[PDB]
Amino acid sequence: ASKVKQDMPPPGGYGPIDYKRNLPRRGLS
Amino acid sequence: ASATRVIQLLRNWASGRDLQAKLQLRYQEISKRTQPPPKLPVGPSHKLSNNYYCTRDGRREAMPPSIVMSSQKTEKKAVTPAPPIKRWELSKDQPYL
Amino acid sequence: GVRTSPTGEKVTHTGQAYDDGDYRRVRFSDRQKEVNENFAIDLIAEQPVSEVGSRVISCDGGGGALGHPRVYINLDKETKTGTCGYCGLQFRQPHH
Amino acid sequence: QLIAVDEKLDITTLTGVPEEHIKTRKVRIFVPARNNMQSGVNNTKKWKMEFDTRERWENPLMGWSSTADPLSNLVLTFSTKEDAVAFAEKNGWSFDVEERKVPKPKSKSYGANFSWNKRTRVSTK
Amino acid sequence: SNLTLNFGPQHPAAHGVLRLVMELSGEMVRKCDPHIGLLHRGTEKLIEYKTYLQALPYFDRLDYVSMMCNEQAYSLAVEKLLNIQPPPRAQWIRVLFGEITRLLNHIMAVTTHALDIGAMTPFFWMFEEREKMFEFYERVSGARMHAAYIRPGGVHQDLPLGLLDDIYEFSKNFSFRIDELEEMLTNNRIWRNRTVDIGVVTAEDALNYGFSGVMLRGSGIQWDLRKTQPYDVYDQVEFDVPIGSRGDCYDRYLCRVEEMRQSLRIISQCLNKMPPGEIKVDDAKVSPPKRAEMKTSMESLIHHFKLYTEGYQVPPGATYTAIEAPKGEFGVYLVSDGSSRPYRCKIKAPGFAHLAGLDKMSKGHMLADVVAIIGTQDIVFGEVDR
Amino acid sequence: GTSVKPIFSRDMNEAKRRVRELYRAWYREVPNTVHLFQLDISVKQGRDKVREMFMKNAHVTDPRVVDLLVIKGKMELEETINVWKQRTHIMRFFHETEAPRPTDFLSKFYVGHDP
Amino acid sequence: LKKTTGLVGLAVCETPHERLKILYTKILDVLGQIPKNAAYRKYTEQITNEKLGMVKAEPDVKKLEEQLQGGQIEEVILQAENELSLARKMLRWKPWEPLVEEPPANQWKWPI
Amino acid sequence: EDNKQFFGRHRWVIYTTEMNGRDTFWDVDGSMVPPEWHRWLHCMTDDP
Amino acid sequence: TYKFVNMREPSMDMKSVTDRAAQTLLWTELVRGLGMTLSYLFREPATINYPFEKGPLSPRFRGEHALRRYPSGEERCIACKLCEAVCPAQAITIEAEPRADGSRRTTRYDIDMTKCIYCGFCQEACPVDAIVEGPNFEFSTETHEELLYNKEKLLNNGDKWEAEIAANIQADYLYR
Amino acid sequence: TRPTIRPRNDVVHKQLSAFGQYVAEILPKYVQQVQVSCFNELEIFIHPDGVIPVLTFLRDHTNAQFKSLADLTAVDVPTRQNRFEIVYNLLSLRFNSRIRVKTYTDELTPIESSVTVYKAANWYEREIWDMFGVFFANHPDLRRILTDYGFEGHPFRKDFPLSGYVELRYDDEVKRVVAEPVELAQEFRKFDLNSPWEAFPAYRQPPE
Ligand code: SF4
Ligand code: SF4
Ligand SMILES: [Zn+2]
Repeated sequence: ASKVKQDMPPPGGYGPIDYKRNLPRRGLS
Repeated sequence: ASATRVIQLLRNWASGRDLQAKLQLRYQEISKRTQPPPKLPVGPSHKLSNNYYCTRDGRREAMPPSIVMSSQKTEKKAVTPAPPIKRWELSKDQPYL
Repeated sequence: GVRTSPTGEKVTHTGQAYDDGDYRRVRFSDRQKEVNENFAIDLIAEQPVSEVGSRVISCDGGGGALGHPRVYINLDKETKTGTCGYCGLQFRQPHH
Repeated sequence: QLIAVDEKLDITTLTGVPEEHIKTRKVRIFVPARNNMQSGVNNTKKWKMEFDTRERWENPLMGWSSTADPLSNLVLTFSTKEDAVAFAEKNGWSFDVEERKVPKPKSKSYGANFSWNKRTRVSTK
Repeated sequence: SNLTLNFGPQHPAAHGVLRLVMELSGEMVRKCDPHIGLLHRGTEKLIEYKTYLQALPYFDRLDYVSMMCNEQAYSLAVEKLLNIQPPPRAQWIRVLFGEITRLLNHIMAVTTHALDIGAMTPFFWMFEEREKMFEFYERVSGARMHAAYIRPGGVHQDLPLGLLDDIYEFSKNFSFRIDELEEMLTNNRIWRNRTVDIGVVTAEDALNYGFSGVMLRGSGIQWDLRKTQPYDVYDQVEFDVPIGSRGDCYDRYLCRVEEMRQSLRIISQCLNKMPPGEIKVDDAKVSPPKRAEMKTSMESLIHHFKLYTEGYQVPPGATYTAIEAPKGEFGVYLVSDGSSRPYRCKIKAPGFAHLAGLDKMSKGHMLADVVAIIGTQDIVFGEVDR
Repeated sequence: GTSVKPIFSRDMNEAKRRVRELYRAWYREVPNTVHLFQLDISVKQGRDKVREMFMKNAHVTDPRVVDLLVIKGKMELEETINVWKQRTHIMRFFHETEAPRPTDFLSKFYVGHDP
Repeated sequence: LKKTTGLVGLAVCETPHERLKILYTKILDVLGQIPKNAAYRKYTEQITNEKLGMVKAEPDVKKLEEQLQGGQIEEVILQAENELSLARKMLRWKPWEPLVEEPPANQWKWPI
Repeated sequence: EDNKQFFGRHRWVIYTTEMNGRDTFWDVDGSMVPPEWHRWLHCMTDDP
Repeated sequence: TYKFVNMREPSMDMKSVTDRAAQTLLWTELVRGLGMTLSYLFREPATINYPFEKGPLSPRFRGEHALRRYPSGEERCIACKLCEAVCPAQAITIEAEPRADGSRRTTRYDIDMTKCIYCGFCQEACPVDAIVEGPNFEFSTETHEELLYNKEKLLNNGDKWEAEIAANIQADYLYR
Repeated sequence: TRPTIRPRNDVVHKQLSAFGQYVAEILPKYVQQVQVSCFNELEIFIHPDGVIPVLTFLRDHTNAQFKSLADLTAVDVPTRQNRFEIVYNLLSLRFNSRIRVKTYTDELTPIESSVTVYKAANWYEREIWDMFGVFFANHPDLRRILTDYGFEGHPFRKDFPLSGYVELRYDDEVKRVVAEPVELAQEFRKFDLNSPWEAFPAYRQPPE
């Protein structure tokens, strides 16, 4: 009597993924 | 990863970001190449009773197209193919790049 | 069960060997002829016949889902043995 | 505007078929026979056009089946024999037509299996 | 007399077997005449001699950078003609791999465009990411690119037991690679000089010429098939649609980069929302049964035999099914005569119309600008010629 | 009657006029073709081949079929003039690597089964 | 007032109400030359009259755009010009006449 | 193996200098790996 | 739901103008790009030492074809011809007859490897797991004829690769 | 009927039926038939002479606005007297809809080129001419697009053989690529797959 085992996301959820553009200022005046 | 910390500092300064935080080479956080066996759930038609195929036969419910206005055979308000599309909204997340 | 033809060419499990006057043998000169040495007809002929105490036996080739489709073999004829049509294994009832 | 062309339809010079495969070919227009290994009749509904069988030989390497006939696989399906004939005529192929063969209506009677004096009575069932 | 020049097929900038016959006054392009057909393989006739399952690997090889997206379009057409429904887990897998495929295609397009322009470096940075996604393809189907995973009933096999974790690990680093690409290109004055105001097309012209996808969105037209005519589970995911302002090569580049970011967003959602269940339609007259059932049950063996020799029959009828492929609207006009072989299969590829408009988009431009325009149209000649 | 719609010509006279015009254009083009493609044929051979291709279709009596034949010949001429064609395409008309296939009964009987 | 219509090649319209009124009047004038029993005439007249009434009743451009459901009044102007051109073409074509020809009996029969 | 290397460089083979009959001091190729070590080397499994 | 990619206006204050003038005259963004390439110079390259180091693969990997046996040494193939029927490239040629012991076996089993598209449909179609796509991919030949496989070549491939093929099947058959 | 059967949409079916009736009433001169498929796909069969009017009306009408042509192709049905079936697929962005317009022709009858109505058709009509041999009248630059230079015949036609009539090879005596009659080492093997038992009763034809 084995239970169903299948590739699923972990309980709760996966860690948030960054997608927004990240271009720092990085300079003098 | 594995490198000198001064080279890491130079890399971070040149790129402008902390490179070590998001390394592009997969060192050890990926899944093992050997896994336990799966079990895989059966479908909804795997019932032992009340499963006659004639009640779940999608191919046999297709019919020839419905004929409108064969040529060989009131105000009457005008009509369109479908209602006009609603205008889109401007991305409350980030409207301008 | 390999064996050579009178021309020195190995005869395959299929039994095909080029004839003496066949020019096509030229394709093997300065090269070799591919022949598989494990003859299946001979290897299956070495397996011992399984004795089972029932009229009807079942065979799936071993390994469950890794074998062949499961079939049922009648074992009423005592002059012969029941042979699987998939695997070639033989079955019989305890006789004499 | 209409010009009232008077001649029979003929499109051979536009199809691009080499003349060898226009003049020396014979097509067969027929309703295929039912496969005797089965009882279904769904493959005996439409007319077929197929070309004459040409030479097949043995490949010196591997012994495969070689052909030089480009129309050895072409089969055309038609609703009626008239359509098939018109297609063959306008394409310039000599054709042989065979009338459709249908099974004749048979008088079946289960009770005849148990005839009082007839030869039809079954010796087994 | 204008100089007449052969651009390709054996040209690096050609992006395949294209014979661009060009009329030039000095380096100014007076006329563009794209000669195609150097990769016409007669795919549609071949598809006519195959069964519906045998014709599927052709859609892998139509557009060889968006394989599963091509498979999904064909599968949707056949499923619509069969009047069946893929299971929910299969649809989530399809959308996830469609977004991964969109990432693959956009990487290829942007980096090959930059390589034509002259910026050779970002190609090497992004092709390692492409390699990792090829690994994802391979784990699921056994093939790096021509997977043939998406089938008219769902998907062929369930995901292996640790694939989601690796897809997550890849997806949480990709945004930095996009950022490095944008550092290389977005604000470079040389790149902007090579891309701003080059190949400008108006909204009206883009609509009339038959353009789709980015070639519309760079000109301000608000149209994305995933939003307007959603398929699979695209109505259950959230994403923005990038829109341009000027209709030039520069605006199309920004749209593709932002599209890459939105695909990361959709992938994140698909990873967190994958449901359990079976992967193909529980209907053994369309989808093959499992091998254990095929080796134990008489009906399963009969249906396996018949589905792999003759194939399923599709009820008569014709459909036009379109998807938002990474290169634009990708469509199939599929005609079934009732048997197990398609009667007709016409393939609609966006690159056909885009290349037919290349001559319009190159008026008043030089040779290098024409190279940039070919790059910005995102052309793969497998889908153009078929 | 027969209720057909024309392409360009209403009777065989206009179709013949178009045929003559296309023949003139091919005749003028042949020497330039021999020069540009660096063909090893003479201009006489090229004009003879043009005449042979025209005479292949001399039996046509339908003005629409003649109009389509002229359209195809004009397509081929445009193709030749613009150098879309290569030397291999031009030389495909002469079948220089094809062994002559016999036409009499006995040789056909000797070689094989095809008529 | 408004800058950047947002569609490439579509200029911002100053005085769009006057343009719309002129275009709709021209459309009705052209429709007046079509036979009254033709369906094209009555349908186009009905929709044009509704649009003209909406334009006359709403002095505000954004509120008028929301009423018209036509997407950014410059596009409404373009569509009005398209309809006027089509009206002239239909006047020349006369598609309200009886069907020109009847197709062969098995022409649209499928399968085969 | 060296598990501290990134994936791809964490397993390797130093080939033999003398295969069936030929000298392989310089001439090596991937086809010399036998199937079991082929399965381990291409990371199809974790178990040697 | 949409966003704009190029609808931003630049500030016109004196500080912003001077910053843009410095960007124009002193080439700041070009130095940014140089910094990015310099950063990549000091990273570890993603190159692998082939043939010593290999690319990762999967048990589902499709490679060179092989014909398998039962543990008794009897061939698994029974000449059902499902692989020949399903093959989209028509790469499989099969001829069969009753064996001397009455067994249903093949006398010809060819795969034209230059026709094959390596789709794996044949191993799905095979009902006895007789034809497989094994893990091998390094079988380039010097002539075209060496890639026209007959039954002897495929049986030899099976004999040569069985140890890995069985281990690959054991790891994947529960997903099939 | 729930899990494995594709769901229906009656609202879209009704809207498409009403719009098909609309189109038929507006253009009786050309519209021969209107159909709504079971999966909501509107089809309008017309007369060839109405190719240009219909499309123009469909792309220009305020209530139509199908300003985009998805694709244009042809289907060969040899049993019909008019062999070729010309199919136009149109998309309306304003109303988020699709429409299919179909007409017919044979080998010797031209169809009006619709480049004026839609610029996209140019290459589509060239492709139809190349693959099927359907001439388009008043076409800007009509010539082969897909096939090889000097290629004879039209490949997409049902009668044309799958492997054609000629092949290519390099010949050293003439030092160039030559075209010769096709010879095949292995003939394509024709399969007969059609089952002798009927699959779909809903499509059964009368027994004539
Ligand atoms: S892998 Fe595909 S193409 Fe190759 S033999 Fe098997 S079925 Fe045929
Ligand atoms: S390999 Fe498998 S599918 Fe092919 S003939 Fe043999 S048993 Fe049948
Ligand atoms: Zn057995």
